[PDB]
This record gives sequence, structure tokens and C-alpha cells, in this order.
Amino acid sequence: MPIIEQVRAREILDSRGNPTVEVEVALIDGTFARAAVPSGASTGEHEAVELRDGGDRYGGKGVQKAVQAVLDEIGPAVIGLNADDQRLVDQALVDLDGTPDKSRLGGNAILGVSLAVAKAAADSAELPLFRYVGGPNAHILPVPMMNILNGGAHADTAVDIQEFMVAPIGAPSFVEALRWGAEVYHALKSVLKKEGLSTGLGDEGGFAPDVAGTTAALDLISRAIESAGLRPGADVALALDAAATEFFTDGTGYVFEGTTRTADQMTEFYAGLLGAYPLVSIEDPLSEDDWDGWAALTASIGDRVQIVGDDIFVTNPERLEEGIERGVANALLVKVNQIGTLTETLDAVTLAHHGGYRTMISHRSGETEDTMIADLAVAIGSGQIKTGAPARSERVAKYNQLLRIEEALGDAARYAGDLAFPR
Amino acid sequence: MPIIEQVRAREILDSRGNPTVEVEVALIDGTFARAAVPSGASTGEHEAVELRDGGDRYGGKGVQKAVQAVLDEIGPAVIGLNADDQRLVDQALVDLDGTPDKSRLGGNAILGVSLAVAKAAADSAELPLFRYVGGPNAHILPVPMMNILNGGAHADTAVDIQEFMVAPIGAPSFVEALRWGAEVYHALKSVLKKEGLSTGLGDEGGFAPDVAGTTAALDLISRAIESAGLRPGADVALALDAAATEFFTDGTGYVFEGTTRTADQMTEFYAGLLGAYPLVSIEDPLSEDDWDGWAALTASIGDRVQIVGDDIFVTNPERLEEGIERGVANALLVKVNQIGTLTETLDAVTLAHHGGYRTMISHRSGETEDTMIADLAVAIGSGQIKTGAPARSERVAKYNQLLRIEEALGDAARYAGDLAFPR
Amino acid sequence: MPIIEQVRAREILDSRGNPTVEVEVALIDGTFARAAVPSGASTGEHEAVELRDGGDRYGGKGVQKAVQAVLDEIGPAVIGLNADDQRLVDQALVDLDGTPDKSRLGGNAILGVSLAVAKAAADSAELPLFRYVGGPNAHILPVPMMNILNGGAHADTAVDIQEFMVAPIGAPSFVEALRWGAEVYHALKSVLKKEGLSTGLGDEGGFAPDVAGTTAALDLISRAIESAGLRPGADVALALDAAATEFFTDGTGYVFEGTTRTADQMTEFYAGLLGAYPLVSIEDPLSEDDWDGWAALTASIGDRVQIVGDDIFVTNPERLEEGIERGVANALLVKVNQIGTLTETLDAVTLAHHGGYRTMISHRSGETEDTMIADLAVAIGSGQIKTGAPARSERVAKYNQLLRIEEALGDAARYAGDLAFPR
Amino acid sequence: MPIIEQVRAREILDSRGNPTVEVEVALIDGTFARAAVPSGASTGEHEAVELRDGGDRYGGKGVQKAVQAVLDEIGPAVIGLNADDQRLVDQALVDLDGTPDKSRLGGNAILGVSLAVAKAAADSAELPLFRYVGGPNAHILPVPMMNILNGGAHADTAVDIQEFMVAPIGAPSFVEALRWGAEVYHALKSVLKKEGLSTGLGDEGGFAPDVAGTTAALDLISRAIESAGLRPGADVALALDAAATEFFTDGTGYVFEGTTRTADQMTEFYAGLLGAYPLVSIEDPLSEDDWDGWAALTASIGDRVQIVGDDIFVTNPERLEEGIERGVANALLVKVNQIGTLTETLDAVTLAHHGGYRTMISHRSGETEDTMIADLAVAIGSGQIKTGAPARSERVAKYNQLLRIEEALGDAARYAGDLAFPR
Ligand SMILES: O=C(O)[C@@H](CO)OP(=O)(O)O
Ligand SMILES: O=C(O)[C@@H](CO)OP(=O)(O)O
Ligand SMILES: O=C(O)[C@@H](CO)OP(=O)(O)O
Ligand SMILES: O=C(O)[C@@H](CO)OP(=O)(O)O
Ligand SMILES: [Mg+2]
Ligand SMILES: [Mg+2]
Ligand SMILES: [Mg+2]
Ligand SMILES: [Mg+2]
Repeated sequence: MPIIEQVRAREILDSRGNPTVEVEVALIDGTFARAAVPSGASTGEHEAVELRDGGDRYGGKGVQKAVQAVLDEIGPAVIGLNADDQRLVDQALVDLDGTPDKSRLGGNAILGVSLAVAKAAADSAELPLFRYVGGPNAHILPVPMMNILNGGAHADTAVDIQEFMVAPIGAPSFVEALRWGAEVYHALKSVLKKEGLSTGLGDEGGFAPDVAGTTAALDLISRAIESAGLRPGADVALALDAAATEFFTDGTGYVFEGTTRTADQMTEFYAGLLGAYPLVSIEDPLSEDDWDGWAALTASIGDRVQIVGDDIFVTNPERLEEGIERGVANALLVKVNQIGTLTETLDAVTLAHHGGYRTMISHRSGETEDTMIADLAVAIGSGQIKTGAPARSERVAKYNQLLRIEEALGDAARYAGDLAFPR
Repeated sequence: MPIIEQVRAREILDSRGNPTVEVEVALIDGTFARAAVPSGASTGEHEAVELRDGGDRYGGKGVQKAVQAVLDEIGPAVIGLNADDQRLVDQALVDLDGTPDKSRLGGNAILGVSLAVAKAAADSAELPLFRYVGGPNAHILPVPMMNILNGGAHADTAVDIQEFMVAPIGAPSFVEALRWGAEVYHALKSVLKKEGLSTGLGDEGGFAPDVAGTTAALDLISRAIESAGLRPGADVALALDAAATEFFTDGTGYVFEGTTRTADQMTEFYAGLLGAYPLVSIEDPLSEDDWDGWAALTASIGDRVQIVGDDIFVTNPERLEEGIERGVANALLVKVNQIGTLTETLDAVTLAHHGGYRTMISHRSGETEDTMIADLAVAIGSGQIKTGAPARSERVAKYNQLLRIEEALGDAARYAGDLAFPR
Repeated sequence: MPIIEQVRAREILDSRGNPTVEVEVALIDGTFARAAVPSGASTGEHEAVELRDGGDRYGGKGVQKAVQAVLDEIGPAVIGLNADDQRLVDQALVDLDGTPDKSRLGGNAILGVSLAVAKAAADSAELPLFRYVGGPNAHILPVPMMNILNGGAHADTAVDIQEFMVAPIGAPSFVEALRWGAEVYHALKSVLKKEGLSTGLGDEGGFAPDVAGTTAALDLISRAIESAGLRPGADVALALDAAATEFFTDGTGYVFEGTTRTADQMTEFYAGLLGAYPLVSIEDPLSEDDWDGWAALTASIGDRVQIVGDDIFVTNPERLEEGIERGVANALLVKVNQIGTLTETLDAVTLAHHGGYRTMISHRSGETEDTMIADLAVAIGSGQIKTGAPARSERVAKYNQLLRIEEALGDAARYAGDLAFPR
Repeated sequence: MPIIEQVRAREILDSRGNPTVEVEVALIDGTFARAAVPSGASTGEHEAVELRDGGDRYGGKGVQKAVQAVLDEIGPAVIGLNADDQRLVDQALVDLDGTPDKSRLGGNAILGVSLAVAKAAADSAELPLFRYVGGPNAHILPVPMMNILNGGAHADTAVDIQEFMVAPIGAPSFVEALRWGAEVYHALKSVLKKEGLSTGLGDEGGFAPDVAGTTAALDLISRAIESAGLRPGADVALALDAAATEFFTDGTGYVFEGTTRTADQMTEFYAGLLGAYPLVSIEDPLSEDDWDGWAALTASIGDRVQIVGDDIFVTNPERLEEGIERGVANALLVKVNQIGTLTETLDAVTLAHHGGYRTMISHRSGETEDTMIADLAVAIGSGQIKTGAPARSERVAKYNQLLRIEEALGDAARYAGDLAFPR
């Protein structure tokens, strides 16, 4: 019986050395499972609340309140539930909290429990996590969207764009795709060295040189792709995370590469890049509440490129539904800790998929050794994952787990390849 | 270990007294599971091949060849595979057969095995079938599309339209929805008696009166809805299965209610009905290869009503993809035995869902006591199922299994209600 | 230990879309079993009470009272009993109810429990149900008495006789017998089509044409038998269920084919049919309390044909004993829900068998996907079963279960054949 | 899995010190069971063959041939069969032997195996033997027909009648019935002492005085009944086993109480006794092949008394069927070792019960400590058992086992009482 018997939590550190929540769930059948919670830097205003202790300890970033919420409220509320009833458990967590934003117990407390319960349920059913969540049909290895040059909120440089990504769409397999990503990454290191630019890493393992702007970064990456003996576009395409909320002034506009710009001028800039570069995807080109901006931008270039809502949707079925109704974006970034339960995450994924939107499972910039999102990408057959440069094991551990899933699937595996980006 | 140890098959009878295939799978861990195969009357030209014995026995409709294919080829080919590797098993079946149409072993032999393996895998994982196939998030109880007045290939009357369906979209729950369907069905019996019309049943448990045509049938059903104290549209909407391939002459047109008509004239007829009746769905309004007809029809009325491809798509990812590319239909009828594996079925469902098409899990007109499709509707969260009148237990057994699933989900259950048909 | 741990019930639908009772029993050893209750249309006055809710819901036919009786009284009364002590459990049910007719808890509540306990006991002993109930000697596959033309209370026609049955007595095996029944059924469809008569089905899956009377129906069936290449009598004999209580006026006589007739005139009619047709069995030729009628009828023709008490005996040892003492009938129709426990059913079967009466296990006209009666026919070695046309899976599922039993018995199986009807 | 793994046999002694067969069966699940074979003195000509060694050893009565047949032929022929498939095992035994009379392996070899397999099957199903053989409905405790004054082939006296029996039909329970039998037995000892007659026991534990004839014996027994404070007839009735084949001369007649008599004169004698004594049953009043004698006798007195075929039927469905067809007897003596399998025994019981004949489970005059027939009487609900005086533990061990069965049934037990003998 996968009946929940114990729920414990502790404070651990994330990939940036900030505290975060880890939860352990034990079932009466002796199943034991552990899940850890990530933490963003460029956090949307509408994200589920991350409960922090404040005061002096860890610069105010302790999570002993979220840990005590798990031990003293959540544990007692879910012991005796069936770990297999994910939705019942998730509803109990949401009702226990009783706020819209999970501001009482914390999204970080609640998600830890949601995720450890799923894992315990999968363990108890003796199914790999991808197969428990995704069923027997879960088989698609995602294109790894690899952020190999970091800026914005992920480094201490003047680069406005947060993430410069390569996408090995042309690879025959995930195992080859990963190798292509690693070879381009190592080539970019050599390119940056030759140019006298920093190979110091940002938060997501990408090089964090202080380059002059967007096109300089994209030129350096295209050189790195060629220098690894791959063709930009056909083998390795480009993608961005502008995280434009980070450079947007409320009711004002976008302070971008030395000027304040309108949504339409930003759209002009992005349309220029499409013309000049093999870009398959642009995430948060405009700010989280710039609904008119996004609608025009999606009208203008959405037929030509994937447009990914992150801070605009925060993995929230209510915000996604508003986007679908308004013709805003054509893809959803899927972050479990933007919404705070697996159930709500899977409702948002269901709403995207049924609305003809693509899905891209995402890390946060503050990650752990947890590889859950590797299993989650295969489960939902997104065919797209965003989990870092092939550097720093909070990123690599997810790619290593995709290797193991691909290996376990055998002839059943399919690499999403260029079928991830029809445009 | 859910390793397949034995695969046996036998000849059973379907709901019309014709032979069909039943398969039993036993796993080394003592798991034992049984699945039966349905059989259509209005079968699309492009359906996976149903292997029949021919000769005198059962009027040529024996399935002893399909049974011997299971015992002598398939069993030996899949014993020692993991029942959890649904895709590997399904690929082995497809490679063993080695034809495009499953014409060597039979779609009926292959599907029996595909379905019994899924069931054994679910049993071994100690998960209800809906949850094994659908994962922990499977929770949506479908609107029952109930075919309560049967014509075309399902009765011996002059009625051209195959299926006249009621859809209790306004019900708060599946258990109430089912009751509304049953109350309307019993009301329609009384209406038909008062009118001196036959209450003899057709193949799908609907009354098979010889009514004058389409609008007469729809008037009789609207009276039955009112007479059960429900509002046509808001509580109980209408749906059709024209099965127009059955009255279509190759390269000629549609012999419909006493005249040969063009695709555009049929479109005119359907548009008229929309004007006059609370119709939410029309299946196969035009023939299986009338690609231009369907494109125009979907252009003309697809914003206003669900348009369901059955014989045009035959649950076939290659035919569905062609439809999506051409703007043909906005929904897929999902029949496991049109394509012959669970894997291929789930690929077609994935392709529809990712293309923004709706999905409706379907019975065949020749059914068994098997309730697999009840679990399959909840698993894929179609929110729509088509499994007969609430009469004849080959139909009712599926509705009884949806009751049990709803009960097992508890507060987690959601009834798809009017959220099944946004138009 | 097959100790009863839980007893739950729910409302499901029968083959006519009316509510009925389903019961689940769980034993401390993890055994879990489910049984559903049938419901008659032509119900004898002396049948155990079927508890109905009344009011608006399901036209007054809800069974939420019977479900609550299971959950709130019966469950608490039998938890901790051994499921193997069938008689103790059945006595507890009968004492808990405390009425002669089971009018307090309902025959439908009580039987659900009686049947689910037997099934749980059989599961726990790891014996097929036929072998648990019948012991190791249970091996006789019954002649399927197949009601392929429905009238009386089972259709909306002017045909007085309820059931027109074919009996493949000449078949070498149950599997061949079933095929003969199906081939005759499909032949009768073609015969009816040629004659311009309805192939709309009645409640038991038989064609429900409005034929002129008894001999017309029997002529149509004899043609169907010949047209399937079988000999009427030697291969396929005929049988009837007059259900004469349905056309009997208290203290008056029998309104039959356009005239009021005496018991003796009805006897004359039946004796005529014997002369003209290969009839092996006639059920309820006279009304449920017409004791003198039956005695004379059994005197007159009982040496020449099987005479089956249904409404006269209602599977009731007290009514059967009265019949045996008076020389009334020579066979008992065995309906579990006429009496309301398995124990009482088996007492009536024991009383018939010890009195030299034959036994015929029967469905009701309102059936479920439950196949218990298939196992019950083999268990008691009746050699006769009445479970419908080989159409509608509430009938076919029983024939499919007889196939599986025959297969499991191997060389041990015997088909009752013509040894079912010595006269 | 109740798969037969080992079959061993040994030579033991019966209640007379003659060798007989004991068989042990072990199943792969660790089930182990033992059964022993009885041996008659007044053996019918048509009995299954009892294999004896001949020569000097045990006066020619060794069974080392039957033991070696078990070890060397039967064991190898049934290892790997399911012990639950009683009929398959019994058919394998009968086919292995391959003779009509079981003259190759011996009825004693074959029955030992048949009986040990049933017991192992019951043990493996964790069901008491009565319940495994009889199903959940087995509940009737038989009237003990107690042979308390022995003559004919069971003692060395001039008394022609083999068995003088008392039947406590008036007792409320088996436990009281047994006490009544024991009290009458002890009273008869005192009566015989007062009369100067022998209290030396015969083979079946009855006193074996050399009394003048039939009426003297019956007078002595009626005195013993009164002297125990019971009423002859209403409390304790009388029964006989004439075993008339023992005093019949082929084609000649019956040498009985000092004269040769015809069947009709014997019938006259028996009719006289009915007039004078509370007799409920007479077994083998005439010889095993005197078919005309029996038919007349059954015509003459069969309405007034139970008439039991023993040597005429030898538990043989073919001989019983001949009797039923000729109106010979109205009851079958059931001796497993007259026919040599449990299956054939149960076919004969089925044939009697379906023919309206009563059934009386019987010991042989050479018994063992085996109590199988106690369980067999309850299983088949005969309501009559014949297993000796309540003296000599080869008889008492069966009565002790009926006590335990009655105790285990609790409120479910019914004592057959006077409902055993309707006449
Ligand atoms: O990308 C960003 O705008 C922020 C918010 O989505 O998150 P992270 O620091 O995890 O990238
Ligand atoms: O609906 C129809 O055209 C046919 C083909 O899809 O099938 P069935 O007889 O099962 O309805
Ligand atoms: O046959 C009939 O008279 C009735 C009563 O026995 O029952 P049913 O509707 O189940 O046939
Ligand atoms: O009663 C008898 O005639 C013989 C034969 O049936 O047997 P037993 O010695 O066992 O009584
Ligand atoms: Mg972002
Ligand atoms: Mg269709
Ligand atoms: Mg009847
Ligand atoms: Mg005898």
C-alpha cells in the first residue's frame, strides 16, 4: 500500500549556495523518496510565493519556516493518503495552505511534498519516474536547449539578454545531441579565449563574457558551432531567453542595449535577428504583463519562430488560458516551482497541449542535484528541455538522467530533433 | 518482474454474435490479464486488416487464424519482454507482422496482445488501467455521447445517418450525466411508442424506428429531452455520426435522403441543422477520401461545431497529419482497432492534442464486455466518449466502469461538462 | 483467512438502462470480488422484493436505498464472518432483514452480498467459481436455450409469447452449440429481412418482429434453422417461455391470441404445437397460482415435453415443494434474484434434483456484464441455461464465460446435448 | 499450485487384519494427503476388481502388486496434473488401466490415488473435505444407519440377514442422534446378556448372537430401543441389509430361514415385516441380477419403504441407469471402492439424485481409520450414512468426524432426521 507514513524536510543549498527545501516521503510499504526545490533569480511577479526566513542568517534566505511548515502542518495533513492519488494530495496541500499564491506554507514547502509524493508513488509502482508520470507511451527525448552564454540576472555583466542557447535539432539521438552541445560549448570556450573574453561561468554554466550586445554573442556562438564542425541551423540552431521583464519599466518600456524601446521596436529588433540568424525560439521577448505587446509580437513573427511565455504565464493555467484567448505566444515554459504542485503543472501542460501550444520543461537558475525535470520532459513528451550549459552538475545531472532514460527505452526511444520546432 | 511468460487467445463472440479475438497474457510475477477486440460494421477502407477465416463456419467470420497467429507466432515473439515496455512490445508486433495494414497476423490478433499487455502491466504496477496509461493526473470523466436512435449500417431501416446522439454537457458530474442520458433514453422510448414507431434496438442499443429523415429523428430526440425535464442544448446537446462514406459513391457524390448531393450541398444541409438544433458535434459528415469536401466544410462551419474525423483518419497518425496540414476536421475519433496497437493509438492521440484537435474515445458497433475504452478516455483526458445508448451491456459496462473510476478518484474527479465543446 | 473485512455497494445500470445494485466484498487476505444483481420485467407476484427509491430520479427506479442498506446495515452485520460459510452469511442476511420477502433490506441488497461473498470465497480458495460452488465434479456444459425472437413484456409488439428459443441439443460440444445458435440467429435475421419484418432487438437480444402469432414465429425460426444447414429437432430443437401470468386475468382466464381461454384450452393449444413442432420445453404455459391448470397440463403433456415452472415456483423451496407434491411441472427455472440468496437458490436446486425435476439456470430480462450464472449452470450440472440470444453482451458475456469454462475443463468437459431433455 | 509432485503407496491392514492399500499424494505447494481403501466381504460380482497377490503371504490377500502399480505406473502417469482437475486425474487412471473392471492396476490402486488427490486438492484450497467436494452449500448431517446386530458374511452364525440397523430419525441433531444410537447399542448388550446370548462383536461392531431368525433379532432391537427410553419408529426406526446375493442360488432362488423361496415369497416376507415393524429401509432384499424380482418387489412395497440397491448397482452409473429404467429400487448404496474413482462415484450419485433415487454413503465390512465417507455424506447431502455400530473405531472414527463437521458448520448444520425417509 503506497500510503504516506512520514514526511520530513530539511534545509539544503542550491547551485548558488542559497538555502532551499528538500522533502523526504516514506510509505507504509517501505518506499522512501526525496525531492528538492529550485529557486529563480529573474522571478516573475505572479510566481507562487517562496517562503524565506529573513533576518541575518543566510542573508535572509533561510527556509527553516518552510521546513517547519512541512514537519508541523503538511506532514500531519497528508499521512494516511495514498501517494498514487497525486491530485487528492495536491488539493489537500492547496486547501491546507488556503491562499491563492501559496503564501501561508510556501510554494517551496508545498512543491517539495508534491514532488516527493510523485517519486514515492513511482518507486512503489516500480516504474521509472518518466513512465509513472507519462504512462507507457512516454518515449520522446527532448532537444536540449543549452544556455552556453549567460547574461542578465545570471551574471554580473552589462549583457541585457539572460540566455543564449544552442539547440542540436539535427542530431539523430539524444546521446549525439548532448555530445554536439558539449563540443560547441568547449569550442565557444576556445573562441572566447582567442578573443580575450572571460570564460568565467554564470549561474547556468554558460560563459559570462561582457560582450557588446546580442549580435556579438550570437556571432561568437555561430563561430563555436562551425568550429565544432556542425552547421548553424540544420545541426545546431539558436534560441534566446530575453527575460524582458528584467529590463522593463512599469508603464514605460524596455531599457535595452542603451535605449528605452517600445514593444513594437523590440518586435522590430527580434524580427531583424530572425532575418540574420537560425533562431528557432525566443522566450519572454516582452514583459510579464505587456499583453498588447505580446499579441502584436506573436501576430508579427509567431508563424516564423517559437515564442515562449515564461514570466507572462508562470506555469499557471489561469494566465496561460488568458494568453491562448489573446493569441499571445505559441509555447509555455514549464516550471514546477512557478505554480507549486505537480498537478497544477500538469494542468498547465494539458491546457497548452490541447490549445496547440508547445511546452518546454525548465530548470531555475538556482538548481539542485535533483533530476526530476529530465523524467518530466520525457513524461509529457514536450520534445524540448531547458536545463543549462553542459557544465555545472546541477545542469549536467539532468542530461546524464536523459542518457539513462534513452538507454532504458532502447529501440522505443525517439529524439524529438527538428520535429520540436515545425516553423 | 512484469516479464511476459504466456500469451493465449481464443475465439469469443461480440455483441452481434460474430466471432472476435480474446487474448490472455500471464507475467512471471503471476499477473494475468484479458483483453477482447471489437469489430466495426461501417469500416473505413484504410482500417488495419481484420483477419477472418472465410468458408462456411460463422458465415466466413471465424477468427481461428488470428487465434493461431497469437499462439504460434506472437506468443513466441514477445515472451521474455517487459509488459511495461508497451512501445517495444508494440514495435515487435508490428515488425513480426511486417505489413503496413497488419494484413499478415491481423490487426485483431495484434491489438488483442497490445491491449492484454497494457492491462497486465497496469495490474503488475497495482495501478488502475486509467492511471497506468494516463499517469497520476488522469482525472477527467468524459461527456458520454450516447447514440439513442440508430440508423445506417447499425439497423435495417432506410435512415441514412448512422448515429443520433445526446450529450449531457450540463451535468455537474459523470454519475448525474449518465442518469440524464438514461432518463432521456427512457423518455424517447415513450415518445416513440406514442408515435407508433419501433422501439426495437439497433446494434448500439439505440431505438431503430424507420423515421422519415434527419430532422424527424432530431425532433423526436428534442421531445424526449424536454419530456425528461432537461433543456436541449444547455443540459443535453445533440451530436451525429453521418458515416457519409456509407452513402458516398466513388468520384460521384452523396446519395442522401432521396438525392445525389455534392460535398457543398451536404455542407449546406449540415449548416441548416446547426441553425435549427443544439448540435455540438458532427462525425464523418463527408466521405473518407473527400479531402476537398472536408476542407471546405471545416472552413464553413468548423468555428461553430466540432467536426470529427472517423473513416477519414482511422486513428492513423499519417492520415491525421494530412488532415491537420489541410485544415480538415477539428477532432479525431479514437478507435484502437482502426490502427491495431495501443502505442499507435496514443501516437495519433498525441498528434491530435499537440495539433489543437479534440479527441473522442470510441467503441465499435460490434463490442464486447471489455471496458478498456472507459479507462482509456480518462487516461487521455479526451473529455468525450462514444460508447452507445445506455442499453445493451456491451455499452452499459463502459458507463458502469466510468462510475467506478469517478468513485475511485473522489474529490479529484472532474466532469468534462460543456468544457468538452468550446464552440 | 477468507474473513470479510469490507462490503461496499454502488448503483450501476442494467442492460435496459435501469439502476441496479453492485456489491464489492474484500477479505483480510486481500481477496476482492464484485457481483451485480439482475432485474426482471415479467416479475412473479411471489418474487423476493426488489427495493426501489421511487420519486423522480431514474423514473422511481433508483437503488440508493438498497446501496445504503448494504453500507450501513449489512456490511456491519457480516464483517468478521468467514466468506466460506456461505450458509451462515446467507442466514445472517435473512435474519438481519427479518421479513419473509426480504422487503426491509431488499432481495437486491441481500443477493448482491450473497453473490460477492461466494465469489470472494472462490477467489480465496483459488478455485474457478464453477468449481468452488459445484466441487471437483462440476463438468457439464449446458445446452444454451437461446431466445432469438422476443415478445410479451420484452418488446413493444402484440406478440403474447415472451420467448421463442432454439436449443442446439445435437451439437458435439458447447463451443459448436454456441456456433449453431449464432448461425441460426444470423439466418433468422436474413429470413426476417426477406419477409419485410423488423430486425430491431428486444430486451434479450432476440428480433422483435410483430408477427401474427405463435406458429408464424415458430415457422420463421424453423426456416432459419434449415437455412443454417441444421435439422430442426435433431440438431436445433425449439422451446418457449409463454410467461402466461402476463396474459392471465385473476380468477378469469388467459387472454391469448385474440380470445379468453381456459387452462384446458391453453393445454389444447400447447398439445397442438407439440404435434407440429420439435418442442423440448415450455416454461410458464399457465399462470403463477393456477395450480389446478398446471396439474392437468402436466398430466396431459408432461410425459412428452419439459414443463418449466418460473413464476409458479420463483426459485422458492416452499413453492417448488407444493409443485412436487401436486405433480406440477417437471423442471424449475433457477433465478438467484427471485429468492435473494445463493443458499436459498441451492436449496431449491437440491429440492428439484432430489424430486427428479430438471433445472434451468436463468438470466433476467434486465442483465449486467456479470457472468456468475455461467459458472452456476456448470456447478449444479443443470445441463440447461437460459441467458438470451447470442446478441447483446449482457447475454453473450455468459456464453463467452461458458467457452472459457469448457476450455479450462479440457477432456473433462461434457456437453449436456440431447441428454438434457430425455422426453 | 496444487500440481501433483509425488504419489507413494504402502500396504496397511484393515479392521479385519487383511492387507489393503494406503496412498500418499504430495503437491508442489507442500500439500501432503493420505487415503486408505476399504474391502468388502459380501462383494458383488460386478464390483471393480480388487488386486490381490495370492500365494502364502497374508493367506493370498497381500496388496504389494497394487502398491507397485501405484509407485511404477500411476505415479508417473499423474505427476504434473493439477490435483483440482479430479475428473482429468480420474480419466487418466481409467485410461492408464484400460480395462472395464480396473482389473489391470486394481480398483484398490486406482481408488487410493483418486481419494488422496481429492484430499490434497481440498487441503491446498484450505477447505474441509466436505466443503471442497460438496461446495459451500454442503450442510446436511446424515441419519446414521447403525448396524448393531451383525449376521451373514460379517459373523460365524446361522443368521441369514447381514445387517440389523437402527436409525435415530427423530433426533434434533447429529450429536443427539449419535448418542441415541450409542444408548440403544449399550441397551441391546444388556438385553442380550439377560437372554444368555453372545455379546461377541461381528465385523461391523454389532453383537453377533446366534438368534433364531429375522423377527427374533428385530424383537431384541425393539426392546433395546424402549429400554433406552426411546420410541421405536418415531425416535429410532429399523433398517436391514439382507445381502440376498449371499443366500441366492443362480437361476434357482433364495435359501432363507430353512427353505428355498422365490423373489415373490421373499417379497411376501418383507411385506410382513413392514406390517409388524417400523422399518424405513431394506437393502438388497433380492440378488444382484434378479432384475424381475426387484421390479415386482419395488412395485409391491416401494411406496411404503426405502429399497436400497447395493450389489445390484455396485455404485455403477450403467447398472443404476438400468435400474432407474426398470423401476428397480428407490435408493443407491454409495461405495467408492465398488467403482474405483471419486468421479465415477459422483456420476452415480448425480444419476440417482437426478432420477429421484435417494443415496446412502456406505463403509465396507473391512474398514480403516480413514474418515473420508463422513465428509462425502455431508458433501452430497445424502442425509443417510451406513458406517457401523457405534463400536470399533473403524466405525466410530466416521461418527467422530461427523461430530466435528456438525460443530464446524455451527448454525448452518441441519440434521436430515425423518426428512431422509419420506415414506
Ligand atoms: O527566466 C526568468 O525571467 C526567471 C523567471 O522565469 O527565472 P530564472 O532565474 O530561473 O531563469
Ligand atoms: O462509424 C463508421 O463509419 C464505422 C467506421 O468508423 O464503424 P462502426 O460500425 O464501429 O461505427
Ligand atoms: O419470465 C417472466 O415471467 C419474468 C418472471 O419470471 O422474468 P423476466 O423479465 O426476467 O423474463
Ligand atoms: O453388503 C454386501 O453384500 C457386500 C457387498 O455390497 O459388502 P460388505 O461386506 O462391505 O457389506
Ligand atoms: Mg526565463
Ligand atoms: Mg463512425
Ligand atoms: Mg419466465
Ligand atoms: Mg450390502
